[PDB]
Amino acid sequence: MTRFDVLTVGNAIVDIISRCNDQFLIDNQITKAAMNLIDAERAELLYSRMGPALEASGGSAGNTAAGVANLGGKAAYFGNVAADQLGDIFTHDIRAQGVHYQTKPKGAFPPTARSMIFVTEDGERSMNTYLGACVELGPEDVEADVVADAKVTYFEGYLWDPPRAKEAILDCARIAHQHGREMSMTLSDSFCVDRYRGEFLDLMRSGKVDIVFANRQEALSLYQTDDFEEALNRIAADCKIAAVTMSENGAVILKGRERYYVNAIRIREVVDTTGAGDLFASGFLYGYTQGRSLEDCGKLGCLAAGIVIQQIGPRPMTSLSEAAKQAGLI
Amino acid sequence: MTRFDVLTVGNAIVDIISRCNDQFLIDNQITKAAMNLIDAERAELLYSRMGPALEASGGSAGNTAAGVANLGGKAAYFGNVAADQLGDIFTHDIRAQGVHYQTKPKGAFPPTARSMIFVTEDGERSMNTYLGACVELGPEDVEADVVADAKVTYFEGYLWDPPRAKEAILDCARIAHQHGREMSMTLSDSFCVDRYRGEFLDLMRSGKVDIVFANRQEALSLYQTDDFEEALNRIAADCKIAAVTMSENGAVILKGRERYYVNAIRIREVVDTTGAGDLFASGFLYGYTQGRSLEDCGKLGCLAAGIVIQQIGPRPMTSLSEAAKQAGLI
Ligand SMILES: Nc1ncnc2c1ncn2[C@@H]1O[C@H](CO)[C@@H](O)[C@H]1O
Ligand SMILES: Nc1ncnc2c1ncn2[C@@H]1O[C@H](CO)[C@@H](O)[C@H]1O
Ligand SMILES: c1ccc2c(c1)[nH]c1cnccc12
Ligand SMILES: c1ccc2c(c1)[nH]c1cnccc12
Ligand SMILES: [K+]
Ligand SMILES: [K+]
Repeated sequence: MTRFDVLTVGNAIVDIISRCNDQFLIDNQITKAAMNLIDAERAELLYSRMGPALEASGGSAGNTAAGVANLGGKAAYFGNVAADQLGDIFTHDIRAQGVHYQTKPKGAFPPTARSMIFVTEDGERSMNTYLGACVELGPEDVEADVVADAKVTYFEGYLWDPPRAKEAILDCARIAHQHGREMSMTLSDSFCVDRYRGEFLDLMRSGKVDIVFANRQEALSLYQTDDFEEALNRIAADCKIAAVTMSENGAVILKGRERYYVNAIRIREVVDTTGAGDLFASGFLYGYTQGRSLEDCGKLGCLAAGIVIQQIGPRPMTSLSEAAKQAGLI
Repeated sequence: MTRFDVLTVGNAIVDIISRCNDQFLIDNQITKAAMNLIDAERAELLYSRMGPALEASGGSAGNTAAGVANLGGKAAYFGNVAADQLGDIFTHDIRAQGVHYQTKPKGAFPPTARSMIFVTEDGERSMNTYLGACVELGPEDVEADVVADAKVTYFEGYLWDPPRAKEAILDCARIAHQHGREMSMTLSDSFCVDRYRGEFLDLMRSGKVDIVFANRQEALSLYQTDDFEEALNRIAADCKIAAVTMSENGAVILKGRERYYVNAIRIREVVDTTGAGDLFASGFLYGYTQGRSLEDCGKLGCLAAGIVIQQIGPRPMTSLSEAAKQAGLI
């Protein structure tokens, strides 16, 4: 018996969420459905144009860790906040979900990362992220005991933007594999993949990553192709297990020559897609660390994702474990 | 043509919102449905026991001003935040709604007020408020030109808790009545009324307040009676106009011997009662300053209240003006 099912590592972010029209994205040159990196000046600018907002703890890997705990798994998280009110919110929210979170802030400046997330009428989300204190995440923040005692260590593609986070990730990979654990990543965003395409391929091909998460857009970007079938064939060749999501078209889990397709749950209405991919990973990884079939992992992932997209905010406010029990996924 | 329809004055607060069971309230000695003042030590203690939360700009009068702007009226707000991240959120949200808000922070400590609001399964909300920078609001924060140029100046009973806010209110009353405007207050909370019963009665009887807002519990507390008919008779004798809310039983507007009963709107589900009274005031006062009948003012209030209780958070995220037009209140 270990200490953790899943350790996640990512950019520790508080979300600032508002509804907007499609014209707002165009007028502000915000790339729809993407993670748009912004500096401090642009952050003030966009905020000044944003309507009344709601704040909620975010960060892709943070959301995933929270989702694992919610389901009943044992989660830990590495991510750097500042010693400020946003950092205190982030710290409270993830710990309150029962995620082990011990990353120490290094002062108040730069301040805690925030992402201004604009949700259009179709429920799509477009994020505008000032990384702030995230740029300080480094090897010093790896709790080696936690990596050793975690069945899976999962991290964001997004970690390739700050300068030193990749160094922590390579340390994690070493420790995890020396202790017989597995490493997992998400490709995070199609433009993120475009920035670090060769780096991500090498992580998979070198065996530093055992399990990869992608959506259709990320898979297409990875191989710079318009052929989804090609992308699936190539991603299966590059990593031991790939979990590929296709929004309303469900998901497909790849392992060698095996493909396992899973239906998407039918939705009342899509309120806010923020966190869908993150909570797919929560469901998948919770299932995987419980020894479940790859199809059942995919099912648990789709259930979590379906729930999160029917609420405002990236972390389900309801019990995922109760939802899983009702679904016979238990 | 004057600059503002409604000026409101209150405690400038950011809400920290979480769902709990009724046992949580009992275990923590939290008075259900009430505003519970807390010190910094208790605030840290309650937060440590609170689940994952979402944050949203609050403050009773702040919500009311936001509501008036949403409906399409011209609003201003007086309230003191700190120069910190929470005060920046508060400043942004209220201004983003189109409310004039120019109260200057005086420093970073005490920090911006926050209220931990626990929503039980029945949708009732129980608030736990550390006043922080609110204690600094005083005469120096009265923008005399704004008072002079506002049709109605409305304020919270809650302002009697901090030490100097009442002095600002007395100055407001003087400037308002010198310029032929009207003053309004809400009784805020039944325990607030119990703390300041004689002071509140004197505000009404002296004519410093022209229009009073109360719910049933507040009206009963004011006269220390179990007889609601007595409370209505007495409140009508003590102020020019009283607007008394009765939750699912609608509202009654009183003027001398005139009484106007208004029905509650039909609702899907009570998600979170936070802000109901605030937004009743928004609807009523928007109507009042547009020269609408007292019955139509009550209708506009019940519409606004009904909308806010079907969402999480105290400020409607949808267009109240659109809703009013759809309801045939225009
Ligand atoms: N650069 C980034 N790194 C990690 N997560 C991010 C980034 N930008 C936005 N997010 C998070 O993505 C989550 C949705 O997947 C949001 O909660 C938001 O907090
Ligand atoms: N002491 C207080 N004074 C003014 N407003 C308050 C107080 N405590 C809580 N509130 C606000 O009451 C609003 C709901 O009516 C909430 O948004 C909360 O912010
Ligand atoms: C960002 C997002 C997607 C893409 C990209 C950059 N470059 C590509 C080249 N080919 C296909 C997709 C992409
Ligand atoms: C708080 C809330 C309600 C009340 C109170 C204090 N004192 C009362 C005396 N009589 C009736 C109600 C009350
Ligand atoms: K969501
Ligand atoms: K509400």
